[PDB]
Amino acid sequence: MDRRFYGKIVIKGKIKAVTGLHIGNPVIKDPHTGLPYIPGSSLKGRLRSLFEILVNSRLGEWREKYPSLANYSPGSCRPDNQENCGKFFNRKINRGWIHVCPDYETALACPVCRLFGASGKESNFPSRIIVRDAFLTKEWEEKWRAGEAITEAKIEVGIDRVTSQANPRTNERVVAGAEFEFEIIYNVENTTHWRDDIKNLLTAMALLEDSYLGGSGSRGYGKVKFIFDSFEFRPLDYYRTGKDEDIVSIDAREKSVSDILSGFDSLFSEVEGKL
Amino acid sequence: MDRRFYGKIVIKGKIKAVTGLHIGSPVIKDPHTGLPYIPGSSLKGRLRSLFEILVNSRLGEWREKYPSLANYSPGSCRPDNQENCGKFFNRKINRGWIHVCPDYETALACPVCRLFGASGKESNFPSRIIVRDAFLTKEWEEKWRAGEAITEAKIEVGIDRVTSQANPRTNERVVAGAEFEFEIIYNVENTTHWRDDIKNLLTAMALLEDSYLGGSGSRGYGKVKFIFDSFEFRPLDYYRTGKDEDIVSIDAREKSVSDIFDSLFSEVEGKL
Amino acid sequence: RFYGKIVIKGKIKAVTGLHIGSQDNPVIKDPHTGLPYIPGSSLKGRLRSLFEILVNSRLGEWREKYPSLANYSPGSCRPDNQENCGKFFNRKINRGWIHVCPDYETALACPVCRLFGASGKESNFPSRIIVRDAFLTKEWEEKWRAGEAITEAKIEVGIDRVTSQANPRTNERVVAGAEFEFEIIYNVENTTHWRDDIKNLLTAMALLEDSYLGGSGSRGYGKVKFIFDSFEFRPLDYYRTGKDEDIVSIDAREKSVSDILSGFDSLFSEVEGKL
Amino acid sequence: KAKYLDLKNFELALRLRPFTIPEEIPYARVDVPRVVLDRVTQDSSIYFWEEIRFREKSGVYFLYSGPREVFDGYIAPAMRFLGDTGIGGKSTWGAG
Amino acid sequence: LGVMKGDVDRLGEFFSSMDSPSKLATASRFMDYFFKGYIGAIIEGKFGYIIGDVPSLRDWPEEPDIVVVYAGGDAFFIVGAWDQIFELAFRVRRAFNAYTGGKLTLSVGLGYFDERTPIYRMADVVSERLDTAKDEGRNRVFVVGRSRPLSYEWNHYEELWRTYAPRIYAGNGRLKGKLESKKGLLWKLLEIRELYVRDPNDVRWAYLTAYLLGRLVGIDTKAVERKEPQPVYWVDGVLKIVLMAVRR
Amino acid sequence: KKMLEKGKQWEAIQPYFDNVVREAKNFLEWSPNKRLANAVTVAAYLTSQGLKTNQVRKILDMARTTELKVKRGEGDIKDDLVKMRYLLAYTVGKATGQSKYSLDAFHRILDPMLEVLMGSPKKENFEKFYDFLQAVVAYHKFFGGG
Amino acid sequence: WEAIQPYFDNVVREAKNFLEWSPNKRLANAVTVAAKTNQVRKILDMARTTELKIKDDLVKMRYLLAYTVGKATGQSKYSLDAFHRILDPMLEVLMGSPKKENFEKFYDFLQAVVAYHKFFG
RNA sequence: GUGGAAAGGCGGGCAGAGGCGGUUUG
RNA sequence: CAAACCGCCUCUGCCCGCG
RNA sequence: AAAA
Ligand SMILES: [Zn+2]
Ligand SMILES: [Zn+2]
Ligand SMILES: [Zn+2]
Repeated sequence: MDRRFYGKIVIKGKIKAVTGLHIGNPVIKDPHTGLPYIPGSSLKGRLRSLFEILVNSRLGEWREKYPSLANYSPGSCRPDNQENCGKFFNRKINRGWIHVCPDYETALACPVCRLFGASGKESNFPSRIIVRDAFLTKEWEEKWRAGEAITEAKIEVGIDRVTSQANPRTNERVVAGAEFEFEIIYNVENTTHWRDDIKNLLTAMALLEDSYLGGSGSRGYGKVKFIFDSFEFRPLDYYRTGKDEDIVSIDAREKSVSDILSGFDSLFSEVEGKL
Repeated sequence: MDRRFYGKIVIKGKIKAVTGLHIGSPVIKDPHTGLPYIPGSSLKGRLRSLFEILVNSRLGEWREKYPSLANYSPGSCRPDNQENCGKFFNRKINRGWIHVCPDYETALACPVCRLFGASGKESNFPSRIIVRDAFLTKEWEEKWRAGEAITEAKIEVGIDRVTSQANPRTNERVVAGAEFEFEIIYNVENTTHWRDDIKNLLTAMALLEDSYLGGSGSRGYGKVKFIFDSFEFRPLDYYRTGKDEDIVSIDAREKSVSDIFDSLFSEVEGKL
Repeated sequence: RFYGKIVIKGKIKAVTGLHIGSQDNPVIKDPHTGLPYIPGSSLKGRLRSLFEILVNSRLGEWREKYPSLANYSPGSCRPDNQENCGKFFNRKINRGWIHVCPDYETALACPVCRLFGASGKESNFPSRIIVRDAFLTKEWEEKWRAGEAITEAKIEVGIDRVTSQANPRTNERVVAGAEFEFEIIYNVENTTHWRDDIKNLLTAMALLEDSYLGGSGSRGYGKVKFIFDSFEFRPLDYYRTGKDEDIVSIDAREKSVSDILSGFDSLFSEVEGKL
Repeated sequence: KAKYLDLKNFELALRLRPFTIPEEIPYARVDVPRVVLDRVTQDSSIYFWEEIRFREKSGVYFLYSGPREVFDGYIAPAMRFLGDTGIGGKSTWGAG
Repeated sequence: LGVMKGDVDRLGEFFSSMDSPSKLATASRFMDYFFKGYIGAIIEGKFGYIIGDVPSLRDWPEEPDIVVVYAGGDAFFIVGAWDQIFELAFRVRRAFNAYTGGKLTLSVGLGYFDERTPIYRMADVVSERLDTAKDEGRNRVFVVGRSRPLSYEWNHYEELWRTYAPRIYAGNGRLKGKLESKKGLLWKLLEIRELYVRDPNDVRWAYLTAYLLGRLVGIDTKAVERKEPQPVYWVDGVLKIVLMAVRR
Repeated sequence: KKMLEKGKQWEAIQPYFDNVVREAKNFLEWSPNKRLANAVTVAAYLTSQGLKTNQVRKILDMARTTELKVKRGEGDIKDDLVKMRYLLAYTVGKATGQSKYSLDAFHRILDPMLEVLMGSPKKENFEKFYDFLQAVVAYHKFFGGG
Repeated sequence: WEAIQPYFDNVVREAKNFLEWSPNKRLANAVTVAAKTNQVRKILDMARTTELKIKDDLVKMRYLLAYTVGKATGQSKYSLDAFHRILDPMLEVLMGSPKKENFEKFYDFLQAVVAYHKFFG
């Protein structure tokens, strides 16, 4: 009931992978232009699984602020077999357990399934962020015409603990510094609580730059670091005039912890003026 | 009451699958040529579905420009299962809710329904746009003939939050950069409001150009771009004489937000 | 009277899928073989509807060429439920309103009913075209005997605007690219009316190039395309003696817009010399 | 019950001999649904229409006796005329 | 709207065997009184000790909705709720088997019409399907319209419905557990049924059924001993009733 | 025989498994029910072993390409028939494991039905291997392996 | 197996240009060559770069082919004698030729060697 | 001197919501 | 010279209107 | 029309 539209907050920028990365030992690449890419599902799922962990283990500081977390408790339905109990991760996919609210208007109050979307039997809360596949930047198109190593074949040995025997194999991983170009669109469906979702998404980006992205990562395959070009707002009036009548946040140097830093309410104040 | 006809504005161009493009069926493929395509059902129902919510947000701010928006108030009719009450989304399809006005004189003033058409009991408004199926271009027929891959099989997975137990599946999606050739016909049934209908169709095209088309979309499977070729007019006398008497707007290198407007359509104004 | 019969032959090309239906929705098919076909009524009435709307636009501008359009005002008779009160779409058949003239001598001057035929009371002007039924070209029966699919099964869906709930249905559509073989036989009853009747028939065909033919047309199920082979005049003396007196214009590679202007001053110069 | 005998059987049964009926009728009485749409609202109205739909090699015929100048001056031109305007029915739908 | 015609087969041979008027009068009165009297007592819902198991979509109501147009010497013509007519045809057959000693049979042509249909055509469909279900075997039933390269025996259908129906149909218009949300499994099997009419000789319909039940399945020369049709052909009139009486 | 594929069906359904297979050293062996009858018994004793299933679909896509070339796609339908022989053992030339013995019941039936197609009809002489290629997958799904 | 080594030697004497044969003699010689693994990966990965994209890449590929005997010495000269023998005739013709044709036969031979290498030892 | 004359099975409806190619091996 | 697994599930699948 |  009552889906609305106010605008589309657009987050562009780049992803400077500081350490060599491996989504995938073939990295999955674009079949038309050869080059690798970061998929959009691969970023959205890693932001969601690094944010359900933030929510699940801290159910004190959120449940007064987000109702309908009173149906949960820190845990998982992995030991027993119920799809709906007090344990948090309630949906079994087919062999793994992931939090999805099974109702529309519980997901309308949940702090996970109100931003990343949710499934349901005839309930189905659709998402509010869309995450697009990050290809390279044009300053790696121009580094690919020079015939340079867009990837590298690393050889990571497996040492036997008894016979002291080696067992090497080759991983194939994207080169360090390979800077992919992302695109995240928040879809403003309610003017009351978009502060919560945008601060929530920047929390997920901080917990992503803390963590890794793709591959093992424990051995070094992640180290993802966002570099923002332009938050924008694009109100409804943009899609009817087509002018430059869209609110632009300027943070061309700032950091994902610095944008969520004291001054979120200082930078987004024009969006607050436009709602 | 009173259907007229002055001409037919024809929009031609290309649809650029900037990312991959999933429209399920395995992507649909026509049975003869075997290549994938975009239907016109999948595209009209996604221009509509966006302009719906665009109207639903501005539902009170227009009812002096578009009457019969006064007779709605925002939301769905799911929390009170009735057909036609004060809520905007007032038709049940099978178990889901969609705005279609129930009459001819009501829907003649709806902005959604004068452009995408309506249905109903004892009255019926038919559409003004024709959205034809979009097959691959001339270049990509031959890129298929030269041996390239036109689709891909992408492999995704689903990770358990606790033990990192992962569960794969395979999607099948059109490769990025693939380009389909479309056509949209607005049938000028009234010379009072054709500017508003062409401008609402461009609002729906712009909202589609920021959202996705088909498939997962929130995971990257969308991202259509509109590469314009030709607005044409084809007036009432093109069809009788046959001679090239049709007015063309020169927009071969413009954006769907760059058409939207008085400079382009001036001869169509003067031709009335 | 009668002065011969002009036979127009050619092909139809279903450039997009063609759907007509047979009361999970089948298309109509020949009950013996099983192949589809385009009816003659489904083609003729679509031509008549298109030319009705075109005429209703021009009830002010053709009053001197065609009289008895002076007896009609542009509109429809649905609100004031008296038939032929003075609006154009004046006759109600069962629940819908058509322009069909009520007399012979008023329909001899109305350009729709002069060509497509009227019914009236005590009067009955019969039609002046025969839209012959359209069957698959023998190439497409040979493709039908190669095991190739001649119809498809397209699954469409309806979707909730708030909760995105799929509600699917299927339609059985003819495979795009199909070829049918049409014939339209005009009856030369009065040697004045012939130019205007064939020009109006080709105008009605050219509105159908930009419209559709049956089924969900605005969702992309029409796009018919006329590909002419030849015209024949078949004079009065041909039916008397049975020799070869009939003028055969040849327009093998011409479209209906290339036919209305290019051939009407030129490919009918031989027919006007025989009347 | 049977209505039409084959030419060979028919000549049998004219002499009161045992005969066989054909095991197949050469046509089908099918009723197609049609519709009438008003031009403003596309609002429909069905009626049904019966017709005789023939097979691939099948059709219809009739016989003529009498002299040959009547056939050659009257019936043979009449059959070339009526091939392009049919025998009864909705002949503007290309029926007869 | 379910419109059933259908009469007693080869009855003139039976009345041409009576060798007195006192015997003919008895035989004609009993054959009369079955259709005049003991067919309304069926539709009231009686005689279940003799009738028993029948192909039924729903529990038999207290006051059914069936209108008897005619019921006479050997025939009837009955309309009503089109999926209570279905139980009534087999129920009247099971009661006519019992009223006779088993010596006489009846054919039934069935038609399921939209409620607002002219009555000459609504009668000439059923009266043609009775001749179709009658010139074949004179013990038949035309259960539903069907495609073939058409009717069934009675005991054949009631032996099918013991098997194919209670594994997919629960009762009162509801399918079984977990075959719910698999309604498309029931229609696409009728796709695999329709690769059999397109060619009965091609054997592609066996592994496709084995695949689709993995995601009927095997052939037998008991059919190919004399070329009678395969068991995938005798599932249209059993699946198609259950599809028409579950949510279409 | 749904209960066959029991544990000794590998030692039961190899009575004459490769003899008639090598007797079908061309494609158009027998159009009849012998195709399906062989194709059940081929998968009947694969199932007692591993038979990693989803490493086949490249041949399915390749047969789709050759079938589009049947549908007026290319006049040379010879190179893709050889590209399968290029990829005939590269799978067992990539990695081995537990299901290799079922591959022993898979590699012996390859070269009877793969060395044929150099001087063959391109459109014809192909549907029977195209049917055996799917009925084994189908009945293997039906016995419960995939 | 002295008859097969003479058969391979005669086939490499018949291996003149990059368009070797229309028939299975490409595969029939790939069987005889396949009858190491990590030393071919430097060219099997070089086989990837000849598809996405030029002039110096053929010279670099010939140097990487000569690098196989140009790195390993000792008793690795008799078993690596034919590695220079069959392939390099199917590359000297490819100097004055477009890159879209006449290489896929060499590609299919070079990888049908490896495709039957692990199976046939 | 045709059981005829006139009559578009058609209007409206996104194959969609949810899901890190990943866990361990100096 | 890659050891081992997981290789699709969850939900609707023709309606309202003409006779 | 198998006594509708
Ligand atoms: Zn949630
Ligand atoms: Zn509306
Ligand atoms: Zn008129």
